[PDB]
Amino acid sequence: KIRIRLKAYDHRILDQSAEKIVETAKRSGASVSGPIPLPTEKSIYTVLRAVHKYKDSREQFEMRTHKRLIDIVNPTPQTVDSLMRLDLPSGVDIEI
Amino acid sequence: AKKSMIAKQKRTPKYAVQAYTRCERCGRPHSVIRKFKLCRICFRELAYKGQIPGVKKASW
Amino acid sequence: MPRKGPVAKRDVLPDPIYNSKLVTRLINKMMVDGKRGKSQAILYSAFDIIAQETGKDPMEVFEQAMKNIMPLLEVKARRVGGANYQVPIEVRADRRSTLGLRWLVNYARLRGEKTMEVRVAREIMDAANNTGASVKKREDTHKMADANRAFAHY
Amino acid sequence: GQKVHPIGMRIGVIRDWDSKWYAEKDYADFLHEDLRIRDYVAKRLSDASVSRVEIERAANRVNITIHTAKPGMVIGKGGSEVEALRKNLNELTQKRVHINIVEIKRADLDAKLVAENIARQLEGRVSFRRAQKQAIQRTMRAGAKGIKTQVSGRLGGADIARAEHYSEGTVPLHTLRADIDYAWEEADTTYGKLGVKVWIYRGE
Amino acid sequence: QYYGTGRRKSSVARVRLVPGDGKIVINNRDWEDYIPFAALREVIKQPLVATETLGNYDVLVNVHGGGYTGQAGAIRHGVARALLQVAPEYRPALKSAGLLTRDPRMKERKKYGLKGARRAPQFSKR
Amino acid sequence: RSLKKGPFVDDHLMKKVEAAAESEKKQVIKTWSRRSTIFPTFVGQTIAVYDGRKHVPVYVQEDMVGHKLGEFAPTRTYRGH
Amino acid sequence: MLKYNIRGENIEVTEPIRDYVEKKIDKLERYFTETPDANVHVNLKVYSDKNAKVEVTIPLPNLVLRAEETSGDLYASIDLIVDKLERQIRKHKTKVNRKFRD
RNA sequence: GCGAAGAACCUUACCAGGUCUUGACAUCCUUUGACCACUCUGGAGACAGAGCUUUCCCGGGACAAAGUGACAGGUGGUGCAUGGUUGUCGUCAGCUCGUGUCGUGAGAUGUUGGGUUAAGUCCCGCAACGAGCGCAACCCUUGAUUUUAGUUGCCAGCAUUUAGUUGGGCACUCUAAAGUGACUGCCGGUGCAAGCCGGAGGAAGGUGGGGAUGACGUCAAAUCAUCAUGCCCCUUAUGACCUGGGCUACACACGUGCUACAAUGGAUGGUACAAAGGGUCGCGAAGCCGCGAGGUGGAGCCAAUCCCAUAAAACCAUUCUCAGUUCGGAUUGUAGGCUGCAACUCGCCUACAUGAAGCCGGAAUCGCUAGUAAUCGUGGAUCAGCAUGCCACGGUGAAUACGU
Ligand SMILES: [Mg+2]
Ligand SMILES: [Mg+2]
Ligand SMILES: [Mg+2]
Ligand SMILES: [Mg+2]
Ligand SMILES: [Mg+2]
Ligand SMILES: [Mg+2]
Ligand SMILES: [Mg+2]
Ligand SMILES: [Mg+2]
Ligand SMILES: [Mg+2]
Ligand SMILES: [Mg+2]
Ligand SMILES: [Mg+2]
Ligand SMILES: [Mg+2]
Ligand SMILES: [Mg+2]
Ligand SMILES: [Mg+2]
Ligand SMILES: [Mg+2]
Ligand SMILES: [Mg+2]
Ligand SMILES: [Mg+2]
Ligand SMILES: [Mg+2]
Ligand SMILES: [Mg+2]
Ligand SMILES: [Mg+2]
Ligand SMILES: [Mg+2]
Ligand SMILES: [Mg+2]
Ligand SMILES: [Mg+2]
Ligand SMILES: [Mg+2]
Ligand SMILES: [Mg+2]
Ligand SMILES: [Mg+2]
Ligand SMILES: [Zn+2]
Repeated sequence: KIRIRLKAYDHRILDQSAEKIVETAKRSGASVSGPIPLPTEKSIYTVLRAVHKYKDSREQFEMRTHKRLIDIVNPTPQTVDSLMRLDLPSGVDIEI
Repeated sequence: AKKSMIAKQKRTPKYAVQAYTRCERCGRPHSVIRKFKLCRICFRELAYKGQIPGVKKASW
Repeated sequence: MPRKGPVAKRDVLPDPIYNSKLVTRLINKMMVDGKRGKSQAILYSAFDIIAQETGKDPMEVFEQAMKNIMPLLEVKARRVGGANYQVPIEVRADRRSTLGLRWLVNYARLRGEKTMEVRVAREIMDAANNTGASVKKREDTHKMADANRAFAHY
Repeated sequence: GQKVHPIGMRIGVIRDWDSKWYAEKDYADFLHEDLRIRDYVAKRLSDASVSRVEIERAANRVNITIHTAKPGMVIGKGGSEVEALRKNLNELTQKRVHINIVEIKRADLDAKLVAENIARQLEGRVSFRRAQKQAIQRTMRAGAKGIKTQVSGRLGGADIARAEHYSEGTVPLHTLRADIDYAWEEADTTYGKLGVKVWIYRGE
Repeated sequence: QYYGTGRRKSSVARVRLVPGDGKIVINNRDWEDYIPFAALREVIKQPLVATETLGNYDVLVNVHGGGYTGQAGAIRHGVARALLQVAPEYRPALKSAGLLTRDPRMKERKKYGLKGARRAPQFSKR
Repeated sequence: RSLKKGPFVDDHLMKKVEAAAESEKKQVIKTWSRRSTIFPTFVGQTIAVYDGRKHVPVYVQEDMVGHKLGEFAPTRTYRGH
Repeated sequence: MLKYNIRGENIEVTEPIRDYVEKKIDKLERYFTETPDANVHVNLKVYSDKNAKVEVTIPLPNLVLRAEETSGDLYASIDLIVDKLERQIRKHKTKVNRKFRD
């Protein structure tokens, strides 16, 4: 009855950190569904390349954000403590 | 005439409509993005340096 | 100076009802701004007038209308030293059909009646009877080309 | 012809951007805090040959690591200069700041450190031709497969500016699996302003 | 059974095939309405006309996405992939008309400095 | 204010003429607010309105009610070519 | 009928200068017997070491006339920029006529 | 339709008037340590005169009160003094070096000659043998497919619901991580070899489609106004504050766009089909009101969940009947809405009425090779409000390429 939301700019941290939760959660809360790859949200920022003139020459940048989902059916008394103890590094945001 | 202008923008104005946005590093008024609060020039020069998280050059 | 020469050609799909290639190539010729429904519909209904006015065969009469306006000769001008000479030359098999539909529709717009529906249907009637503007222009091409028969191959 | 920034071309492809933190609705608030942190570090540690600084932010805690070629001034016998950082950063960060210091092995392979050592000689009235050549032959012993450097500006006191570059090795800019470092630095002279550009094709 | 999910442009068409009379069902709606053009109607039966099975099977279609012509193309690919599952003996017949191929044409991307995919702003000499 | 919540009248301009009803066109009013709609109370008064570099006097009529002060103080100085 | 347009930068486009440019480039009409009306782009600029520059573009239909000169004073450049322009009109016109006459 | 990804005040760099001189912005001086904010009066405001309070915390401090200095401040000049950044030839296939050799020498060779290629890409020959920057590949995206995963996504087979609704299941699509796949790989002919032509397999065949990627250099190309900076210049002002005006002028000339000159059309009624994005001092539904722009209302949503958000051309019926018109909408009078302290100079939208030029455009000239041109809608940045501009998304969807 517990859901986990994970977002990150780089999925390498995300996928590795997501796996850490899955192994730890099943230790106590064995009822754990697999991670769900929610759609990624992207944004573009086109910018004039020069300083003064030349509007025809531009440059484009992007920002792709990846999201995951962890679901638990039957929790355990230590499952919340296990989730609390597992502190993911920076670059990934968790949300219970 | 820019040090006076930056200081003027910092303090609260008479009415909420006089307020506007200015680039934090350099201080040019035109073409500022309020996601980063940088102008189009400081945004490019500093994104190359790998200091804006998430931002990368876009091929597609 | 550049370019490798021969290139591939587009395909044509067999339309229903009036299964033909000229009909499908005629629909796309008089279509504007990619509105297939507008251009296709006026052709299908136009064949009704062909049947009601002079009912022989909608598939036919249209046929010899094409084989009466397609040119046999052609002129491809070239510039020689001092003066430009209009060189007569034959017409290829593919451009034989292309120059027919274009001449049919250019002068179907200039006919001068209420609707394009009537104008296109009437024009092929005149061509099927060796009359009209479309037939007239082909004779101009033949008269000019055969007038310069001298330096045809030379 | 204008060249793309060699570092910027490789962000997220083979390397990783320096400041690595995630936040929403606090992006511009956090981002300009980092620009303030870097400005102070580059001020006090001007002579410590500091090259790479990254920000590691997690739940109101700021973690920063300093990559130094010569950490002896930054930490060591004194054992009290590094703690002044956390005392001189709490006023503007207002957050519990922890700082880490990391040795840089083979400091000649880092394009940042090579840049100012070339630069510092230019205002020492050293000829531009000698300064670049000395650095090129120093880095080749370190294990790099390529180096080319230029110095541009009012060159040697000349009225008309021009650029001069020296190369030996392999510096493929267009290759994306290259791992090429980059640095640009200012040489403050009494005849004008000079800039040095250095890029090194590292080993792996 | 006989799932032949096929695609065209931005359209995806999942088709399940069953033997029957020949009725075509699209989103619980008669196929005379969803496809108005008879010209667009013939192309639906091309996989069913190369092999003589037109009056033998019923198609249940749950298409979603793309323009009205887009579903017409995607449903032609839908039946052919499902029909090929019915019997592999039809592969040389359908391959001759190029019906197994999924068309690779997609609308391009706009480019900066251009008014579309390839349109260029008017050039003035002086 | 071009809405139901209007009209808009400048305070310091409105108050000055209000106490000038005793004068009854005996004093010129020197004001800068051009964004004030002309009220019925203003009728018969003469006001000097700043046109960007100086003050230009205008005598208020009945027909001028509902308009702005600046409408009768042209700014750009055009004299043909 | 020629229509002029002088882009005076780092200099003032005085009326005597305008008349000098207009009358000197106006004699080109004798050559090209029908000059279709077109816009002339003229640029003037002076350095710190007393050098004058003139650039002229006269986009006739098939004739793209250009010439750019650097000399001591402003008037010498304008008088010396006719020679570069007159050559191109004589070059282009006599190239067309004599070649098609083998 | 260039800096400007938003000029009503601010922006603003200009003008008129009204003001200040260690100053609007930082350091070091010295006494208190909070300093203010607010109300009233004169106020166009800046600012002038009074009262309430200024509670610092821990001898430290940052700011503030007070006058002084060192000093500050210039969007003032020079882009022919410069750093950095960018355009252009041009994504054109070239530009050089090490050692050797030839020549008195500048120079030459390699890089030429015969084939081939998109390509100094490759093969053979050769007084040359090799290398570097360029080309190609490595990167992203689209097109086919396997495993992992079923939520906020999907509904095969089901029972129920006004409605995939609810119960139920990942069957299929779907989303995203890891892999397979295209590499002249194979076959036939041709050639000596590079290679070339055709064919099979495949979703895809000859660098598949499209991007990112721009060599030595040329134009003393552009930018001292994004930032930095040598020299020169100003400093009771070329620095600083406020209100108002202007950057929106107008006999005219040029460039770039939007709308039209109608019947493949206008008007009226019904109805179907998307992709890509935004939303917390934010999006804003149902309901009610108004002809309308809009008003009240507050649901749900920190979002594969809710909102923006009914896609338009297209399709189906009636009418108009070739006219300056039931085409076209400029222009103008009146009455309104919305943002904002404020819409006169100078904003956008709505209702009624007025109804202009225009019936395909001279000389000349521009773009485009396939999901392209053409045409129709949609979204986002800047943004209180304001785009016919810019940057992206999808729907329908051509003609032609003999040839140099
Ligand atoms: Mg604003
Ligand atoms: Mg141009
Ligand atoms: Mg002369
Ligand atoms: Mg443009
Ligand atoms: Mg002002
Ligand atoms: Mg007080
Ligand atoms: Mg007071
Ligand atoms: Mg220059
Ligand atoms: Mg190429
Ligand atoms: Mg040579
Ligand atoms: Mg060769
Ligand atoms: Mg090839
Ligand atoms: Mg090569
Ligand atoms: Mg072979
Ligand atoms: Mg093949
Ligand atoms: Mg390449
Ligand atoms: Mg110049
Ligand atoms: Mg200039
Ligand atoms: Mg300066
Ligand atoms: Mg302007
Ligand atoms: Mg109308
Ligand atoms: Mg108004
Ligand atoms: Mg009306
Ligand atoms: Mg008329
Ligand atoms: Mg007419
Ligand atoms: Mg807006
Ligand atoms: Zn900036």
